[PDB]
This record gives sequence, structure tokens and C-alpha cells, in this order.
Amino acid sequence: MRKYNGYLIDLDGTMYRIDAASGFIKELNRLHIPYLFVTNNSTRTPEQVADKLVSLDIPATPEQIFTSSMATANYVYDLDQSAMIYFIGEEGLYKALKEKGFSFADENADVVIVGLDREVTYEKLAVACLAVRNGAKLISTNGDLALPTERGFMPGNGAFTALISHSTQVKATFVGKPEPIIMEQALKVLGTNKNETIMVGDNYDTDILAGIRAGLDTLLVHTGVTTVEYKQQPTYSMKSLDDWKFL
Amino acid sequence: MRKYNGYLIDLDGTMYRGTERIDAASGFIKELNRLHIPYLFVTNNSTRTPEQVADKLVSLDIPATPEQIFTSSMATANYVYDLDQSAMIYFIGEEGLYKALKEKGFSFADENADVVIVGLDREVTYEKLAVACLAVRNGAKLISTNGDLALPTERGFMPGNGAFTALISHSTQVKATFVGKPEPIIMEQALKVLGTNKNETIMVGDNYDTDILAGIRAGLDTLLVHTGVTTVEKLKEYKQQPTYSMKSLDDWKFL
Repeated sequence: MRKYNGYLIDLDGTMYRIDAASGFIKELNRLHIPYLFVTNNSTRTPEQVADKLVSLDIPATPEQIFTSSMATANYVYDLDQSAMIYFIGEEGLYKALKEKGFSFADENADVVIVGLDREVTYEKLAVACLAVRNGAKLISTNGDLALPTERGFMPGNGAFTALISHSTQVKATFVGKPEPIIMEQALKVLGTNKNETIMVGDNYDTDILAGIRAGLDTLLVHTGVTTVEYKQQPTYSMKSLDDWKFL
Repeated sequence: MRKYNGYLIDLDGTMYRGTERIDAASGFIKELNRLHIPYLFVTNNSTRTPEQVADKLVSLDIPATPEQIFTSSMATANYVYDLDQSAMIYFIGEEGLYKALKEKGFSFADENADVVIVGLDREVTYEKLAVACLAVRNGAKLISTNGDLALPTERGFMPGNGAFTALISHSTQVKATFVGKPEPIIMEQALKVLGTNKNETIMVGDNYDTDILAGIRAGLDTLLVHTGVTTVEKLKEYKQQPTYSMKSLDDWKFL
């Protein structure tokens, strides 16, 4: 029997930016090991994310995708199902919140959720600040400061979360990586125990650190952010997924 | 013969709250005019033009010209100009900041700007903030007109200039140079315009944390009005204190 029969796999620079990941996933299916993709992305729906993976010869279904949008929508539901919500974000966050059946408000909201909105305005940020000062909770989908695009490093959701927090002097509760919350939620979905599940990623600051705080073993592959060049080391560290022995 | 032959009058704080302080300011300013003592109004504001502020002052029987109004946006523009006349500028802000940079005959640019200037823009967008981040990562200097995190309005506390500076600074991991109070740079730039010597100039305000502290850091003597026993006690435990503390502008001897 295997040591790890559960796999939480990162998308942000791990599954792509390559077909070394395709063979890795194919093998996981041949050994019939269940897995679940985890991403700090709060803009795309799971169906959208899954299609991008299939487009790169990577077996993925919408059910095998777990976003910070879904994790946040689940997390807030636990705190108060009748909570009226003001949110900043796009399609992905909006859908997940609506499927959960939340109502929506503005300055008089109970919970403020901060997701990436690449068309955010001063007024959108203003309503968020006003609601928080009225007593509303401040939740953020992810704390990523920079977003890698063709133009360069665009401002991430963490930066906009910083604005709101600074102006209101209220610290925010982050859901996505490296916070353990997104890992705890994904683990319930995957259905495997904490000691038989390993988190796979490329970035120590998000992926690896999320697994450690969650109590999960970690595999660090250098196909992304963190180079071979910290206080807690990952459980494993390799150049490629080709070096994984499926322990 | 005089110790203070140059005055820098704060517009912010609660300096002009109520008919009493307004008339006390009017007589104070008129006396400065009566004695031919040069003076200059100082503010962190960016929602008004020097023309607008001067028009409001004269309305309240307080003699002032647009040339006697000095904002942090003007200080920021002048400070950058003296450092680099050929600096290509991207800025986030409104009418006041735009006009201030216009007066300097700058060239403007986006992602390849040499200097990024952040001021309050109540119609800011993701793209506006994104361009700022891109330019900074392209090596542009990050300058902020002021650092106010919150802005008090009818609706409550709206996000201020400092909050947006924080976004850009956090995203690009580059620290910002703040010009407005309580930073000394705005007062240094005010002295340039006032024309008097630093040791012969006094800054007058009624708020320590933002207004007065800027003058102290700039090396100017400071007068703190609208103060009581309790507040003076507080300040005597700070690292720095105002040079003088009085209850009213009525109490000020011109030296």
C-alpha cells in the first residue's frame, strides 16, 4: 500500500506556466490515485480551468478543480448562511457565491470579500472600506501581490486587499495559499487523510508553505517560482515530476 | 529687527473651525499684511485649486491670493522638476496635481516613465494602478504626494492617497518617497516659494501629528494653536515638541 494516495496539485506555474506534468497526471490515473488541482485564481470558473488543462493533454474535470473562489464561498457559508455579502471580483468569484445562495449588499453588508477585479474602480474600493467600518468582516480570496502577464507583473489581489486593510485599519482573513484554509477545504473534497496526502507545487511562498501549515507533506518541483537557490524545508524537492517515484 | 519675518500658515487641521477661529485668523492675517510680512498658506489638499482656496479665504474676510496658496501637489511637482527636468512622468491624481505638473512643462509617459507620482484620484481604475506598477518595475521612481490612509467625507472614511500608494508599493516591493505633511519636503518647497530664511520663518498650525511635525522635521520653528493643558502634557513626552503652544492666534506676539 502506498504512502501517498491523495494528491493536491498546484496550477500556478506547476501544471503549466510542461508535458512532464501531463505524464505525471496520466500516471496518477493509471495507478488510480485521486487528485485535486488547487489554485489561488479567483477569476475563472472550475469548468473554464479544467478545459485549459485538457487543452494541454492534462486529464481534468471541473470537479477536479478547486479555486480560492470556491474555498472562500464555502468558508463564508460556515460562518453565516444569512450573511449579506459585498464582493469585489469577477465571474469566478461571483458564480461560486451565487451557487451557495448568498444575498448581496453594499455599504450595509455583513461580509466583504476581496477577489481580483481587473476593472475595479475607486467607488468599488470605497464601498468595501465603508462596509468594513460599519462592522463588516473582511475576507480575501488570496494575498498574491503581483500577477504575471505579458505586460509584466500586474497588481495582484493581495495589493488591493492591502489598500482596503490599510485604509480601514482592519486586518483581513486570507483564504487561499499560503493560508491553511484553502488546503483544509480541498482536503475534505479530495477525501483522503492528512497523512496520506501530499501537496505539489513550484512556489514555496504559496504552495509549500500552505501544505506545511495544513499538516501535509510537500513536493517542491523547480518548474516555477522558487529556485534551488527558508526555516522549514519541503518534504521532497526535485527538478522535475519525472523524478517522482510515487511513494 | 524681527526674529520671524516669514510665516507659513496651515490650512488644514481645525484652524478655521467656527466663526471665532475664522475672525481670529482674519485679524491675524490682516496684521501680517499691515506689517508687510510675507506669508504663505500650506495644505495637503488636492481637491482644490490655489485659485479656489484663495477665493474661499477672501470670502471669509481672509486676504489671500492664488500665489499665496501652496499645496502638496505643487511641492511634489517642484521637487521632482529640480531633480530632473527631463523626467517622463506618469501620475495618478486629479486637477490640482495635473495643473502643478503642467506648470513645470513636463513630458508624460506610461509604462516607460522615469517617475511615478501618486496622488488622490477618486476615479482611479485597475489600469491606472497597473500602469503605475509596470512603470516602477521598469525602474521608475515612486513618489507619493501624501500618505493619508483615510479621507473623511459625508459618506464616512473613503480610501485616501496613502492607501493607493500602499497598493503600488506592496505590489512592486518598492518604497515610496512621501512629500506632503508630516514629511519635511513640502515645507522645504514652501520655503523656496516664500523666499525667507529657515531660521527666520515659523510654521503655524493646530495639529501636531500631520501639520506641525512636518515643520519640525524641516528644521522650522513651529507654533501650535488651539491647544490646552492636556495636549501640551502629551507632547512633552514625544521626541519632539512645537516651539510654542498657545490657545489662540490672538495670543501671538509677532516675535
